[PDB]
Amino acid sequence: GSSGSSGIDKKLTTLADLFRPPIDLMHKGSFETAKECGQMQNKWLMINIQNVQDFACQCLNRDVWSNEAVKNIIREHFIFWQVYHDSEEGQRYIQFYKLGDFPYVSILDPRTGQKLVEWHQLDVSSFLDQVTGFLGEHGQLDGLSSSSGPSSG
Repeated sequence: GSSGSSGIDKKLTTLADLFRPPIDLMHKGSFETAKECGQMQNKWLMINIQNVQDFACQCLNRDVWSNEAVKNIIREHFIFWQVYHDSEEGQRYIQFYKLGDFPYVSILDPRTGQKLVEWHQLDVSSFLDQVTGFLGEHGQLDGLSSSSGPSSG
């Protein structure tokens, strides 16, 4: 390793209001960042692919995603990142794991980038069980500790 070029760039929005949806959940339309953040934030990376046809998604988006808990978790615990196949990001992602069916949900590591788990069909009960089990079994990334939320009881 002769030399290592570094280029950090900060990105955020000052102006905000109801007129606009809760971007906090919807991550940027970038792949690099998704994995990147995982490091700094030290959180898991959750990928979500949805074919142009929302016929299959509409099903999950009903209770699966609709679940405020699932969104709050996938946004907090993991990094909410979804992209259509038609788009470029989606096209590539396919070759990555040689995707073919849909929907397609999996948990990748923002540190190593190696598929740890793979699930074809998710559910309100299943999704949670699996996720929760992984969070408690493995645990959030390692690094700096940050106290979130006050103490009760």
